[PDB]
Amino acid sequence: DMYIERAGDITWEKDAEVTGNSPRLDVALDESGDFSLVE
Amino acid sequence: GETTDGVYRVMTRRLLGSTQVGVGVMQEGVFHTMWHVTKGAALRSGEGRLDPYWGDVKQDLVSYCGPWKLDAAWDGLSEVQLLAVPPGERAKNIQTLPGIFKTKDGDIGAVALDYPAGTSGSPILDKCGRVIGLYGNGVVIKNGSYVSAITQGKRE
Ligand SMILES: CCn1cnc2ccccc21
Repeated sequence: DMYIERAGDITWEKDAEVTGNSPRLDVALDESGDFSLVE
Repeated sequence: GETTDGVYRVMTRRLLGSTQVGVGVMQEGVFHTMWHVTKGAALRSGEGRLDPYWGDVKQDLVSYCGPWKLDAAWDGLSEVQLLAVPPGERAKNIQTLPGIFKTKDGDIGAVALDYPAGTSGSPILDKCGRVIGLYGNGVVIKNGSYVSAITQGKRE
């Protein structure tokens, strides 16, 4: 029996931590909603 | 139950203790999450019940109480923020420049940030605070790192 609990407002935060790269990938999406890499 | 707009944890008591299986967005009276978080089950909000209204396994999305309301899109140039809500931890904003998933049916923005599976459904936002998609359906690349699509639904 699933339930929800509020965790916060949805707002852009100034000076948030900035990280993560920006890869460009060839992918395929199957009928089950699963992504896979195409090589 | 609580109908206030915002980001919410999705919890279950079926496993050991109380476990966070994902996250969602309440906007305009509709609760939005990824299909793999709830599998389309009904949800509780205090003494109230939220019933599924629309869903699609291939998009990996589901809306409750009404149709999908989120229609903002990544502009393809700007940095965005993942409003990550990890299990047992406070909501935290993480800024990043999305990468791209290239598919036979078009290109999708993607965020290369790795959080626990229970963070699925966390919103990705633009500089106006609009939700441009949900985090948590993606792939594991060459160096073993996780990259999520920026998954967005269609507002009818
Ligand atoms: C490799 C699986 N994985 C890692 N981090 C995640 C976050 C959301 C959904 C799945 C995730």
